[PDB]
Amino acid sequence: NVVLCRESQVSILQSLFGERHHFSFPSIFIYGHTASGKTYVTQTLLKTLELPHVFVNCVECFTLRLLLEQILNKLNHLSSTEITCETFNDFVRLFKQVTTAENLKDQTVYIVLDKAEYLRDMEANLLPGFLRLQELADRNVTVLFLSEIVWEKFRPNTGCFEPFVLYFPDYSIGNLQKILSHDHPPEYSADFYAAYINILLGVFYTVCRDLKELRHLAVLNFPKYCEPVVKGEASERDTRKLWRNIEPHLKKAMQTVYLREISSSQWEKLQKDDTDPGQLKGLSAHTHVELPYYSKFILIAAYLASYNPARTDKRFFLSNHLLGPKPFPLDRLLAILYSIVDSRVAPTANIFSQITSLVTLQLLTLVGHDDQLDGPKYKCTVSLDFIRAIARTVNFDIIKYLYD
Amino acid sequence: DQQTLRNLLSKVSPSFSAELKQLNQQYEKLFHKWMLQLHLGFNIVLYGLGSKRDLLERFRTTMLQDSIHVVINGFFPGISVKSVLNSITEEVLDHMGTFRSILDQLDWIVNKFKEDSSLELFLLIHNLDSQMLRGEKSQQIIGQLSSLHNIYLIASIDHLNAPLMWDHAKQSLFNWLWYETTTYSPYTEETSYENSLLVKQSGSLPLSSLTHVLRSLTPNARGIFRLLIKYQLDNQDNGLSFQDFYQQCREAFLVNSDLTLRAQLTEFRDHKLIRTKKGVEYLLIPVDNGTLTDFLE
Amino acid sequence: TSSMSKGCFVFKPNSKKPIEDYFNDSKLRFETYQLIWQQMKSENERLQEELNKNLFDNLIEFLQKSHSGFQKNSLREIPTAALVLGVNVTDHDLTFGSLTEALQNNVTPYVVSLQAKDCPDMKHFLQKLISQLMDCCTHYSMDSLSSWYMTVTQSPPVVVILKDMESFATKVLQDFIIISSQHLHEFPLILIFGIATSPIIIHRLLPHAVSSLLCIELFQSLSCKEHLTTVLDKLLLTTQFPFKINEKVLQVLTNIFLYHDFSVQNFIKGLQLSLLEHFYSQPLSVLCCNLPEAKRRINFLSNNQCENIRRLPSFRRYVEKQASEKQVALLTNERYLKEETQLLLENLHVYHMNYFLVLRCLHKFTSSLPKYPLGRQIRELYCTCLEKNIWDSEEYASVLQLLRMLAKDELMTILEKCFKVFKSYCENHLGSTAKRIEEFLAQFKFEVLRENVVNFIDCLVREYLLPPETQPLHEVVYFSAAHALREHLNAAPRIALHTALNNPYYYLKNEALKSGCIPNIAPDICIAYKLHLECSRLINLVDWSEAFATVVTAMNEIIHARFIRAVSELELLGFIKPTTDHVARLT
Amino acid sequence: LSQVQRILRERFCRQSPHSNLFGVQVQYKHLSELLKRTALHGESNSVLIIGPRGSGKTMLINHALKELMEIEEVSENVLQVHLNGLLQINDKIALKEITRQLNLENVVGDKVFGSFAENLSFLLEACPVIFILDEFDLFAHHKNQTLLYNLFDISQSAQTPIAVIGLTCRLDILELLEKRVKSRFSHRQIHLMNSFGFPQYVKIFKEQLSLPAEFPDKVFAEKWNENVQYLSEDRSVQEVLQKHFNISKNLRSLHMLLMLALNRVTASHPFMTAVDLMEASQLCSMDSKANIVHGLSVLEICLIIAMKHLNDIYEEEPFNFQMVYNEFQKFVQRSVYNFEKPVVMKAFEHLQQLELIKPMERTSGNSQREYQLMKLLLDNTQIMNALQKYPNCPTDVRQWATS
Ligand SMILES: Nc1ncnc2c1ncn2[C@@H]1O[C@H](COP(=O)(O)OP(=O)(O)OP(=O)(O)O)[C@@H](O)[C@H]1O
Ligand SMILES: Nc1ncnc2c1ncn2[C@@H]1O[C@H](COP(=O)(O)OP(=O)(O)OP(=O)(O)O)[C@@H](O)[C@H]1O
Ligand SMILES: [Mg+2]
Ligand SMILES: [Mg+2]
Repeated sequence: NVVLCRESQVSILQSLFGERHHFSFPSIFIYGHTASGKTYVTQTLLKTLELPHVFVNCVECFTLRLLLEQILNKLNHLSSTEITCETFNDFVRLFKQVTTAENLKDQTVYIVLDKAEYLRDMEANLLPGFLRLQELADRNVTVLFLSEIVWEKFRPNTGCFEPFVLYFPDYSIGNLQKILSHDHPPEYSADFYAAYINILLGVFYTVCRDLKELRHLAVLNFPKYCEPVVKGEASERDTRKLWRNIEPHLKKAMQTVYLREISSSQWEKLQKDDTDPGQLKGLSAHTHVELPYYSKFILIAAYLASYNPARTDKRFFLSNHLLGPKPFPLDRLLAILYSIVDSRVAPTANIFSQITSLVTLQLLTLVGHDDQLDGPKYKCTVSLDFIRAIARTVNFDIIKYLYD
Repeated sequence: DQQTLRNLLSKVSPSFSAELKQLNQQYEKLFHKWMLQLHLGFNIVLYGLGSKRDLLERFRTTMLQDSIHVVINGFFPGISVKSVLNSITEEVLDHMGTFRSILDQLDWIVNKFKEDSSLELFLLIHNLDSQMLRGEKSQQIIGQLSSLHNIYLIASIDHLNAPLMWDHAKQSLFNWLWYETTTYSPYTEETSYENSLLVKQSGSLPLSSLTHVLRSLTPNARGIFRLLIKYQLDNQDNGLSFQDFYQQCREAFLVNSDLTLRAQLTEFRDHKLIRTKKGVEYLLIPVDNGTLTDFLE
Repeated sequence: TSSMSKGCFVFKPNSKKPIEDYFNDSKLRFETYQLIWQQMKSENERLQEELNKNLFDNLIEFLQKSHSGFQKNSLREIPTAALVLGVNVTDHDLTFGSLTEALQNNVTPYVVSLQAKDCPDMKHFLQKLISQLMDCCTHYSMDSLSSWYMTVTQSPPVVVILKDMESFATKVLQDFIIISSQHLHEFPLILIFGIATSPIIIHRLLPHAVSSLLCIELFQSLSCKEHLTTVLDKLLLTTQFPFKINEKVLQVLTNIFLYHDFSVQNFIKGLQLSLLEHFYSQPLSVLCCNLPEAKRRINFLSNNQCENIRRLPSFRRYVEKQASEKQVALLTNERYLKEETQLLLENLHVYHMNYFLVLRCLHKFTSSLPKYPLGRQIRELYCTCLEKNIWDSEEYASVLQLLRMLAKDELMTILEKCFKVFKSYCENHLGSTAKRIEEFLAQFKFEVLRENVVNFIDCLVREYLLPPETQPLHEVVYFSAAHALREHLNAAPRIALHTALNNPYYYLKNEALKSGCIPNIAPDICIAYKLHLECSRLINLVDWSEAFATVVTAMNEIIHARFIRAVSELELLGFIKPTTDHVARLT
Repeated sequence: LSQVQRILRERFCRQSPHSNLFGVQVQYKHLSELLKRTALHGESNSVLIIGPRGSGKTMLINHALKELMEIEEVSENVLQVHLNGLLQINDKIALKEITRQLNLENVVGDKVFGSFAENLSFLLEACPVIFILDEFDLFAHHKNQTLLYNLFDISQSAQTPIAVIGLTCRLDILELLEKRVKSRFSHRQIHLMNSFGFPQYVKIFKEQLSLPAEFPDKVFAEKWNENVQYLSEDRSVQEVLQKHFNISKNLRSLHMLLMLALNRVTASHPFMTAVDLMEASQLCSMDSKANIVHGLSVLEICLIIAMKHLNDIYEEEPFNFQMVYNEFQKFVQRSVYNFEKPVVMKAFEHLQQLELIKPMERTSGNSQREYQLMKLLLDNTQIMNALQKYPNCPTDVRQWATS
């Protein structure tokens, strides 16, 4: 476990913690971006210093009872069973009862709360209760908060005890190259894998600055990069020919495996056989849905209703796509449905079951939160080429009828 | 006019008096064929023009004599599926207790009646698509009850767009056989001349209508509605959005998460307590500010 | 006694104490119904098992490889299969039931499936999940799932099947993925999604920051039309099941299937209703079972059943043939009638079996021909030849003229398929064609060889593809009540209101309509609807009341009060809405 | 040595008792008079200590209660009941807490009571009692305000000497109370507005850093106090204190700044300097949203410039992904920055994740993830400043944003 490019943050945190018997800030609010070592540096630092601490994830604790019982039980394993508290007032009393053990009575007990922003959507008394816990309990306790959101949004309307907000600044390009090039594969040189990370960050940095995603793409594409050296095509020294090979393959990888249209395992299994590009369709380009006949006509009538202004109905059957769909009543859907289909249609119960069945899937959406049964309002939620493919299937020309 | 006068002034004599009697005498033939198809797994819906109440009440007195049956009147304004499930629980199974949620009460009433298949029950719903029993939740509850092997259901629908309630999964659950019975009996029982422009309401907006529908609500729901009243009374000097209201409930210690608030709001929408005047959405109460201030005693 | 301020009442028999009565030889007609229907249900579920095995093999291979990846490791990206079921929601459940068995044989004992309706929030989801895992072998948390898994294996993966993917809430799904990704070393979790429409629903329902935690591989289920073709090759186009369907009823069922909704289960509901209506009426349907035992039942009849035989139309046209001697013998003597019905029932059964064996060979001919002028499936070929003489039409002439141009290279394979289908069922009464196909097959100038086998297939299709109405006693095993069946399955309630207001004469037949209908029309509603019809989205209560009163009288208190009733009744049925009024929905 | 660290960490981290008041002497004389009247004589009083957050309320009530409880006559008799509005959010929890605080868990044998009034009357029956209702403005949000009604009603001379001391932050607490409890309320209030000019604030700064007279080593103490005297009378320190005075005026923010200055005195560096206070002021005064836009990659910066160009035409009508992408495609045509729609969509989601863009619908379901009406949460000047401090903005993107 190594901490690189984070000397200043570790210095500030270690100095704020102080000696063991001394007090510290009632709460600290660490914030930053998606992969800035918020969890890594805090867990590594607290573990190496050997301070007692309780690491709690808020996304797992979706109830007051679970969060409070989890904190209490992880503190009770550190003393020298299954205490249950259902209110925060019980938690303050039980926390004053647990920390009186001789291991924890002098030191500073830390409670780290990862993913603190979900704590915003729990009970109202919880977050100012944790910000003031050292005052409420009088027990030398510090409560860290690790989050991605700025402190401005966290403030309750009345106000609260202010935490010392600490910022973990992002890795720049040199910092990213120092992080990624540390755990080089031992078979090849360190300089070889450093040049590989240089050609990766040349083409992927403008899109992505996330450390995890860049590391995963540096793991996937590496065997393809050292393909010329194993087949005697080019030596280890000549970086230019290797970069000329790896640039088109990485530009292909940006479009497909980066967006996860091609899965990682399938991408490896294609790349070992030299068959990666254009062989798999991916999760997209499968926009083909096998529909019944009147479902096709109801769906293209709903699309043709929802992207036309109501004034033009007589001009066609008998402000653009940019704004989006516009809701329409049931009556206009039925009028366009009868006009658009050549066959005579009776209004059987199965047609109304079809209209609510497309709503049951995500091909339509009911907007009217009023009385739904007398004049429902509907809105079409499918893209243009899906409707153009369906209209190709039933041989109706949807382009001529659209106003735009 | 007056409602009492109209109920007294119905001394009319319909023109076709014998042919209507002949018409209603033809649907009494089919009852045995309805008793067979209920036993084989099908369920029956009745659609027509008149009032099917008299026909189903002839059915109950003719056929269902030795069997347990529950008669549900959809037309009564104070009804929900909570009342129906409480009725079956307390007065048939006789548990007479308390359940945390209606979904778990459904699971209890479903894991009994499956243990003992000898027990049998009929449902007779006089109007299935009244304003209280519409909705995805209520039809889902009724459909899950109806799809068992021991509970048989026969219903009647009146509205023009009634089959819009059920989709392909709900139609699988109910398993309907559609039988047309077009009587011509007037809806003397079904309709009540309330919210009618032509006739006086004996008080258009009395506070008793608000008080009675707030007696059924849970006390925390009464608090979530009471806060909306207090916010309504100070904009009389010239709509509340969901976000601001969710904040105001959150520091008032009444909701945990926004889903509880939203599900609570659907109950007010069904009871017609709230109407959302969408502009960006907003919440408003139809009861007028003077009468609303006359509610706080 | 049924009307009170109480919402609903409970009537029990207090201090008080079968199905065949409602059917009311009704007893033996009901036993035959139960026998035939349970055989059809068992054969449908056996077919359902055998149909989807091919994709179950690939799915079991994918789970074994993924859990082998976990056996390597103990980072991991939650192995997932995006199983693309169809839009046919009604028959998804059986597939999942089959899948729940198949995995449980091979991959793991621990398989659970979650419906979306049971889990509104993240508490109910985990409560249902832990209940179903504890079932198959008090405030439950995620740690409890891992503690249970560690205790019970003091090895196999835990797999969850999300049944309907569209109707989960977004937040529950993202929270479950985020929580489960952290604990993969303790809890080996495999997700299977029941996607109903398209894979893009994943991108609609999960953002890029959560779906990157999933490794998803697409799978399929077999399309609806081949499942319908398989259940029609087995349940109808066979002679093992005696009950059959008239062509028009088949058109009704395959127009509910092909237009409104793909669902095999609805088609099976239609066959059940056809069977029940055929056994409820037609008391001669006592003679519709396995041909051997039908002959046993023929002897133990009554005089009235022999009268029903004599009154039957096809048997009447049979006794019209040879009117001189056997006619009076059949009409007078019941024993000669009994034996003659045994002979005619035997001729009907052999007609059925010869008809289907010839039909399969005609389909093997038309399959090669790509134009497919008579239909690509077996069922639509059966439907097009079942009502109409196939040879008499121009249609067969067109397929014959296109057939002559075929060379031997495809045609030898065609006779290979024909010899195969003749070999597949033995005991046919078609030995001459069975050995003529053999001589035409495996030959060692081609044109004279081809012309004779084409005229041969013309001889077969003319000989044995006659329609079933031209047989004696076809009525005993054929059901033609297509209109009543259609009005039970698809009933349009808003077309049976438009013909009960505008045209009241249809139900009340007392000269109440001429075309202005009449003043003394059906009570109070039809005047209101007719005067309501004339507006353009604009009705005033006072003016509509005056237009009502100027025709009903041709005191005013009861007239205006009847108008109150009419307006409230059309408000109850939903024709008009409050807002003077100024709304007409039916425009 | 390190005793300076212990003492000043107990001064700043937690609010430990410190010797001198700062300009609230009249309020302390009033409140000490009320509490001594309640403690010695049979009088019942209600007060409301209204003030800003972090302006001395809890400190003043603890100091007054300590100074009162030094008397031997009062100490054997008086009982203190601390209630906090955050902890107790119901009538059941509050009444159970009062029972536990009075140590009456064996006088009551779990006998159910008809009303809260009778239960509270019996507990008070079975010796003056002092209540301290911290977070008073949360007690107003009860469904029926039984706790305040019963406490105020009993304080209307029920022959039990009770002082109900409310501590609230809201400056309109009186307009939240319902008519009943407002009418029972004895209208006596103590304000604690933190009113002092800048020289008094500098005197507070130079006194808090000073050590107490009691210290085991005095020669280090007098040198440190002389150093503090030097730091108080220095221009750049006074610039930092003048910059922090214009915002807060309360001693909690000054305590946080003093701690961040105090933290970086090592064994090698045993004396404070002005550079320490300047860098502590730099740590306190960082702008959050500028740091967030500092973090963002180039593609998301081009999206934010496109949203600003939409707001400078449509004038705060909301937008969706299609209009932003259309404007961005107007930029990229007339080659290096050419990307397809899913990459731009992956960039656009991460702005919503950081809360820089918020949807204006609060959707129950889903609305196609495009065509969804949204709002930027930055001003134009915030965007221009953030682009000014961006590390290496490409020249064409900057020229597009400026023009
Ligand atoms: N300074 C660093 N030195 C070495 N490795 C690092 C550093 N920062 C991050 N990493 C690596 O990045 C991975 C993810 O980092 P981490 O999860 O701590 O980021 P995070 O910001 O906490 O993420 P989240 O915000 O999602 O909690 C870690 O496994 C760690 O190995
Ligand atoms: N007028 C003052 N005189 C002396 N010290 C003060 C004054 N105002 C604030 N302080 C100091 O500032 C700190 C403020 O913390 P304190 O506990 O007083 O907050 P509070 O306002 O009482 O509580 P809350 O902010 O939660 O309502 C204390 O250390 C106190 O010593
Ligand atoms: Mg985090
Ligand atoms: Mg305080």
